Amino acid sequence: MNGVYDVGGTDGLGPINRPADEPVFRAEWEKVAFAMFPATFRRGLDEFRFGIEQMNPAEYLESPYYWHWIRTYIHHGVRTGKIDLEELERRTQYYRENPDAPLPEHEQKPELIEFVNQAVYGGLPASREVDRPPKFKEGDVVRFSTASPKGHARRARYVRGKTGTVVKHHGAYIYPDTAGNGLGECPEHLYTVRFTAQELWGPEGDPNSSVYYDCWEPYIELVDT
Amino acid sequence: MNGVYDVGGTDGLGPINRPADEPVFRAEWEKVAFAMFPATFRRGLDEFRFGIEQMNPAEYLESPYYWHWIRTYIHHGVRTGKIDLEELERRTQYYRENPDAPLPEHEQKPELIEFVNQAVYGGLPASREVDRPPKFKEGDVVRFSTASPKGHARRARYVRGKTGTVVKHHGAYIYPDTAGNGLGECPEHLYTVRFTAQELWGPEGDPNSSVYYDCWEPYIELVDT
Amino acid sequence: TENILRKSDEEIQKEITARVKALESMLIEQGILTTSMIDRMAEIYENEVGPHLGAKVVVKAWTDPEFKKRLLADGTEACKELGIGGLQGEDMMWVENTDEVHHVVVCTLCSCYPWPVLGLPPNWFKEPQYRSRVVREPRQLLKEEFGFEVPPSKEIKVWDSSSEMRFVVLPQRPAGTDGWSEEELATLVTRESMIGVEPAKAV
Amino acid sequence: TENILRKSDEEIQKEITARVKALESMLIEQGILTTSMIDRMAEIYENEVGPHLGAKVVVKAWTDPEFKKRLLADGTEACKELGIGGLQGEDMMWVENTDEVHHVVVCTLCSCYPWPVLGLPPNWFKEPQYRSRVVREPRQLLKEEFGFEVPPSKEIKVWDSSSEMRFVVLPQRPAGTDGWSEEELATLVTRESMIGVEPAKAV
Ligand SMILES: [Co+2]
Ligand SMILES: [Co+2]
Repeated sequence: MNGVYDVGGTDGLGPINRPADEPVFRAEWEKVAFAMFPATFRRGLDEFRFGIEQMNPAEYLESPYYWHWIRTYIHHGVRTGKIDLEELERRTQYYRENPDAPLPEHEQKPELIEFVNQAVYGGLPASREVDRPPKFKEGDVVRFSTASPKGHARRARYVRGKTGTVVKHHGAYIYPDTAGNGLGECPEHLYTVRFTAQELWGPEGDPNSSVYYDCWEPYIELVDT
Repeated sequence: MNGVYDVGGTDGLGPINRPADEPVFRAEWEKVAFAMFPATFRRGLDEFRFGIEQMNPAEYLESPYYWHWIRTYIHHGVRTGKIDLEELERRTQYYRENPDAPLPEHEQKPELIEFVNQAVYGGLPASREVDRPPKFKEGDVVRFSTASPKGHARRARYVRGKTGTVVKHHGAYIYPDTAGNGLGECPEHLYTVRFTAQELWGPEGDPNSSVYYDCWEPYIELVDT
Repeated sequence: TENILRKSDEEIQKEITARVKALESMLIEQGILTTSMIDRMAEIYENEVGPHLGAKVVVKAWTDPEFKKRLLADGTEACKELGIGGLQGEDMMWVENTDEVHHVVVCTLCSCYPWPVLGLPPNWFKEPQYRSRVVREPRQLLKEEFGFEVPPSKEIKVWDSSSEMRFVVLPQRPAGTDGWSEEELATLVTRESMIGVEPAKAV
Repeated sequence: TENILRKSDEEIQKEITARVKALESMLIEQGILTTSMIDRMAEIYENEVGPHLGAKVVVKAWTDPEFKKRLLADGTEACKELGIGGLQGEDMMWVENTDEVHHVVVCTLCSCYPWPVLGLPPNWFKEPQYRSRVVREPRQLLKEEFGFEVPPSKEIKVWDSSSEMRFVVLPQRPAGTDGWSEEELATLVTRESMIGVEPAKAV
């Protein structure tokens, strides 16, 4: 989708706000939002992204980062009917008014801990084996598609229709244009492509700079080997 | 500039909010903001646009429209030093606390009324005569530049690098890439160009639709006459 | 749309009002704004200039084929024949709805609108929802927001005013109005029919 | 940046806290969240996984040329030789700062970061200011925000992680550190030096 979230090359967002140091978690609520990433895929990572991309943009641009995770979880909850939105509003107000009230009693679950340690140190690899060989190879000159899907994809507006040089083939991976739209993994070959600053921005680009952007095979077509 | 204000083709901004009827001015403050357009060019219209484009985007996307005009006026005021920003903050708080307090005593000015009636019914034409003839003509097939100036321009991201057909030559007009950046009128020939939906959006575009977008001569280069 | 970071409308209105009165008090002391100049501007676009003016142009082109041809050749000159013109309509190009072609108008970069024939634009026209979607999903936008089904064979032309040229839609004359008076036909021309988001009124 | 529509930070924090506790209470009743699962996750990236891990990889590649070659051939496999890997670093490609080339890393679409070597990213990395500007004005961004002058002849390569492949910068070894111990050299490797927004510490 052509969301404002796709901010690469956007002008006028202002200076960077960088404190000299900060903690990993700035508030206890951020730990709760974080723990919801692993609780989500236990919908995959791609669908998790798509729900952030459909946020209110003004909300997206200025909220604390982990609020994006709360939004994407509620987005999928109400859609799959697993989160009743009206109960959630009542609970919000309840905790607005009684912020120190306890959480609901629950059993701790050992398997959720083993899952956590497993995902963290073992990983959740997105690489997949496919039946077709790669179409492209190092040094091929390719053109990034000007398509503009309405659902989830990884086609930053600032590379669409630009021409780059294939730099590395990585194997095949989960394809976002199907995965993040609930249409399955449909694995595709993955490539790093190099775009000069001047191809990307015109004369306004730095004369000695390039951007490397990962492209899935359907994203690119041959111009020259 | 690549501002979020350039919203053509952006996804996910939500349904249109349209009341069945509304007044021209929803609050007395909107009349004051409006009257500031004619008080501004008495900096031109192009510079007036550029200052809105540099707003905070989250503020831009959700504020009442005429707040954009207040912002662009303050932007130019502080830059030209004509608005002391600290006095303005003090006055804001003063009127926060005493909202019914009078305005400063002033003389009414007859010439400001004659200026107003003149601009409204006589217009403020942007057409200019230039020395060079037009480069392009109806039916020429042209390609919109992929340049991306950091200052003001009229290069909506969704047409950059697209190919269209010149539809009408209008004569020459004030050129925004100089005017809105304080670099003068530097008049340029103006053309309406036609882009198919499919050239603009790919397969996601309506199969029977086209977009007409006005291009100044430096924006386009020949592909085919 | 819900934004948990956003103040209440009332709080936003109260803050804007104070900031505007403050700026106004400074411009007045500079001598570039006066209360009388403000009231004159407000008066003009509240009572004088408005879409009733564009309706006159439409009914004339409907009932006068030579005028219609001049309207479509050069919109500024033809509207001038009716003493209609000026600010933000110095360059006007009118475009004709047919059985084969439907026109809709937008300013994706800001809010450009033909003030001398339409007056100031409604707020939905200047806001990002309409501006962002109409160049990309014109057919559905017209169905969903305006109840206007444009058959998929009919071509939708979207005019984005990126220059001072202003685009105005000449809507098709409704069926069942043969020989009606100019004042009668005017009751059918809406602001929306000249933006292209609706047809002229039926019956 | 100033936004007159925006609530106070305190009001934003209070509203988020209530919405989060509310959602949490519902997920707990569904059985998919527990307080112990939350604390384990927080514990891991507060104390276990962090940029100290990436510093070990850097000092090994600095002091072991065969390892460096494997690091640059396949980052996941080489970091595994040090028992370092896992979530959000399943595919790691490390890239080498030279006298001719400087590397900087970004996720313009969201916030992708190599968690197993760096931990969770600082907030400026996940925010729109850095993400929007670094692919377009890398040289000035580095000067203005980080005090880092990269000479205009040196090429700046910006790596945008649009896939699950994660890019990690191998910073140049500082001059004046010949024969230093691995623990000594580690004090020079910063989180910022492996993002590419700063060099490793001097002296
Ligand atoms: Co406009
Ligand atoms: Co990311």
